[PDB]
Amino acid sequence: IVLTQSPFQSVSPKEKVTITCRASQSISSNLHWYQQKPDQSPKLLIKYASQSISGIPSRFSGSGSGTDFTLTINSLEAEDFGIYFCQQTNFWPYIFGQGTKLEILKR
Amino acid sequence: VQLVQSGAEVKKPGATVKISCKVSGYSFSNYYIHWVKQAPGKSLEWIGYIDPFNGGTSDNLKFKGAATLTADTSTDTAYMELSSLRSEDTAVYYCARSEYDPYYVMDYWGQGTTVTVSSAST
Amino acid sequence: ESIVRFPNITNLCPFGEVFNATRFASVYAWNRKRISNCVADYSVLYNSASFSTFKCYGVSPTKLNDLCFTNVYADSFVIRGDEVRQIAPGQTGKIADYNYKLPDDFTGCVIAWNSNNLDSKGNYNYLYRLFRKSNLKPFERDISTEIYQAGSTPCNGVEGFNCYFPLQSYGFQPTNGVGYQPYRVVVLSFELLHAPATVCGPKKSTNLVKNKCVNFNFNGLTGTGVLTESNKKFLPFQQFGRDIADTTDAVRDPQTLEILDITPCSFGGVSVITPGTNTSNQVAVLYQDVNCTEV
Amino acid sequence: SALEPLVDLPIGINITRFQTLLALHRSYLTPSGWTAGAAAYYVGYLQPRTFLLKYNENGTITDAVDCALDPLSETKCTLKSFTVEKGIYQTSNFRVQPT
Amino acid sequence: QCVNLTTRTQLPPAYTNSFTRGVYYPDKVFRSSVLHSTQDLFLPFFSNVTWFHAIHVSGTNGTKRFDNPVLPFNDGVYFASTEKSNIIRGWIFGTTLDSKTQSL
Ligand SMILES: *[C@@H]1O[C@H](CO)[C@@H](O)[C@H](O)[C@H]1NC(C)=O
Ligand SMILES: *[C@@H]1O[C@H](CO)[C@@H](O)[C@H](O)[C@H]1NC(C)=O
Repeated sequence: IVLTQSPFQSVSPKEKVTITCRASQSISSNLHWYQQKPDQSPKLLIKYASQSISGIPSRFSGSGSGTDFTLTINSLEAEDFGIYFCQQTNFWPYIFGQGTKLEILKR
Repeated sequence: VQLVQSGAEVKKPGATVKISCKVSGYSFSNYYIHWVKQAPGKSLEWIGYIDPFNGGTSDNLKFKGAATLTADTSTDTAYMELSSLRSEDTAVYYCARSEYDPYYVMDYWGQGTTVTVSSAST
Repeated sequence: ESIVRFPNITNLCPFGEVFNATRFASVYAWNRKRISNCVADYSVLYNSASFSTFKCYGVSPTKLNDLCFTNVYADSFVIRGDEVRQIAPGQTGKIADYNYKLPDDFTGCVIAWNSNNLDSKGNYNYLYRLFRKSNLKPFERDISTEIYQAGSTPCNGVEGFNCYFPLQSYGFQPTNGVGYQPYRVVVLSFELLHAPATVCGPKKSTNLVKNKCVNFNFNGLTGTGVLTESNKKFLPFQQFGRDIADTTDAVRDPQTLEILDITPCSFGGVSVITPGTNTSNQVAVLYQDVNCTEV
Repeated sequence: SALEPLVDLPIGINITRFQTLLALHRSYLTPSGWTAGAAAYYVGYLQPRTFLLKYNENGTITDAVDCALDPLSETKCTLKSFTVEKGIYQTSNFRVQPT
Repeated sequence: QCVNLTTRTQLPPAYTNSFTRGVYYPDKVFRSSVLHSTQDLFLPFFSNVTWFHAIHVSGTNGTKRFDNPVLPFNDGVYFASTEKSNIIRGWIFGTTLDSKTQSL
């Protein structure tokens, strides 16, 4: 009941990135994505693994298939990238993603 | 909308830190509070959830500080007492607003509380 | 240093046949199970599939292995997924208001895990009380197969207009998802203190020290002496050896049976042998009736 | 006969009366079947008494003496010694009691 | 169940004399070749012990006599038997010998 993320993803502006949340054995169709800016409280991007809390960019999407839950960003901005987290719920210990620092090139 | 934490706590290992998560901007009794630890440069780590109406303090077993989450309903402030402190407990302790429902979302949090657990004094 | 030597294991508190029981009684009729005369056992629960939740109300979960309990009933039952909410003090809900109801004064557990991995089939034997005319009294159950009577028209043991059988079943669909998965859920009944220790916290046995002046506690027997090996041979049921003075003499190490002597510390009197202070200020100290080490 | 304690159990009830149990069986047609073999046993009631206990050299009570058995045993009890040396010993006093 | 056979007779209880008997160890403490003295419940020596009868045969043909009464516990109880072929198992110890109290 522990979930796996890719530690890093580097992409370019306008290009589509997908960051995976890979949970061991069974998964729960709810998941929660978090963008942690450096030295700042992570902020929930994706709720239920399918929805954004209000005000969050339309480029921020989420999903899951099998045991994986994706953090999918379309058309990045160099303002956008940050450390990304996903969450495991209903399992008692809430294992949050190891975190993924997103880099955006082209600067 | 507002979760304000007691400032950084520097202890010797084995001592106790208790940290205040002060609610404002919403109803305390209608929301559990998640307590989230980020070890410096390390991932998000969730120590437990608390209930406003009750002592529903679940505890994750990854580390052990004999922790108990107390919520002060008059001041809407959930405390996290982290005892048996270790140099690895050094981290930024977030408290996170949770649903009172069986669902688990943390939309809004505290500002985080660094705790430096060391024999090194400030 | 001190030796606290409580016996080996002294039993373990069995909630595994409550958590691991093959066929759970369903939520609508919940088990109430005596765990007693044992030692708090959270140590089987460390290596496990992982209970989908762990909530035990009363006191700190490290007081589980530090604090003994009295009437210990770990409640073995299967509930539908969202119903862990519905199992708690002060819950308005289907589980609480009807089939499985817990007190506002209950000190103990509510713990979830998915049995969709097991209890799922098509199993309609699983059942629940969808409606009942009050809340169950503390730890009370409602067994009623009686007709739920909606109108003043008596149903008389057959179906009719708004004639209901109040208990109902959960169809378990092997495609069940996180909302539709059953959760086997367990509840530890206990009064904390105020009654004898049945879940007696694993009581720390400090490592046994031998051939050294120590301050020892053996199974509640306290004393300070020099613990040594000894050849005197007990009868099996016995506990303390003694002496003519009734003073404790020999003991038996509980965790591994062995016959330990006891003995006084060096004691004796100090004696200052001196020539007259008129001759010298030098003195020779005599420690009486000791062996020359502890000096 | 020295009797070790088997189990010391939390009972907490007062037991004022009892009866033993039996094992019998069934027989088949001979001139219902019941009453296997013969059965007899011994029963006596306990009572507070002061015994001197002579646990053997390797342990185990090998001999015991009641004090209030007869003024005769009271001397071994009062002496606290099994071998009663030739002589006169003063056992506990007696009193006449009021009618 | 509660199949019952009660027969009739008691007879005068055949008594006996426990010479040296009923001395247990009233402690776990190991002692060696010492004279220890306590005042505790015992069966005092040279006492009256009732040698009871059950499934008893007094020969003509058969005539098995089931006498075993419900007996008071009083202060404490001693018990002894031979029974090369066991016919004895346990005891019913209690108070009401019924519900309303516990039962041993
Ligand atoms: C004892 O000491 C005194 C000085 O304090 C000295 O005058 C005297 O001679 C001494 N006597 C002996 C016997 O040592
Ligand atoms: C003192 O101890 C030594 C060994 O530690 C032993 O050989 C000796 O007999 C002891 N003597 C006394 C007086 O206890």
